[PDB]
Amino acid sequence: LCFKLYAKGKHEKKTWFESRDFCRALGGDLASINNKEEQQTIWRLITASGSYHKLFWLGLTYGSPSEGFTWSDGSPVSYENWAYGEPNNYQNVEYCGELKGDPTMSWNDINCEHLNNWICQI
Ligand SMILES: C[C@@H]1O[C@@H](O[C@H]2[C@H](O[C@H]3[C@H](O)[C@@H](O)[C@H](O)O[C@@H]3CO)O[C@H](CO)[C@H](O)[C@@H]2O)[C@@H](O)[C@H](O)[C@@H]1O
Ligand SMILES: [Ca+2]
Repeated sequence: LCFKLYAKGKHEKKTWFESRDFCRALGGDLASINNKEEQQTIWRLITASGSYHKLFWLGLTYGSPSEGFTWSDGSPVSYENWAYGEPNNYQNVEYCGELKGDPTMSWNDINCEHLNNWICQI
């Protein structure tokens, strides 16, 4: 699968659901990061575009209380790269996952209605 970053204009950020719909409209989905190689591919996409210091929706979304986080594309949640302290379900309203697009490439749970950049896979 090919990844593509979407860091558009200031008023062009999207909720998690809007981002998922955008990627699905192109025949793909929000990006799942299944291992370190895929993480590196995305990090180099960030360096290549110069789209530094941005946050991006990934395909992380909460399932049932039993299962916790899942990937929107159905991939297993094998690899995890949560930032320290995450996921923390801050104020009980955080059911989607974002990537901090810095060298650590760490993940944070955040409210799904937050407006973010996003990363698709096709
Ligand atoms: C939502 C939060 O995101 C990260 O923490 C950031 C922090 O979130 C604030 C948020 O701006 C505010 O609306 C809420 O009421 O309190 C949160 C906790 O301080 O904001 C600071 C900037 O002030 C940084 O951007 C933090 O990264 C994440 O670390 C948390 O787990 C949580 O998902
Ligand atoms: Ca959080």
